[PDB]
Amino acid sequence: AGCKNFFWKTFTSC
Repeated sequence: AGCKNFFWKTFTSC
């Protein structure tokens, strides 16, 4: 549920 790639920095995100 934690860290969701994309919709962040085109990366692992989180």
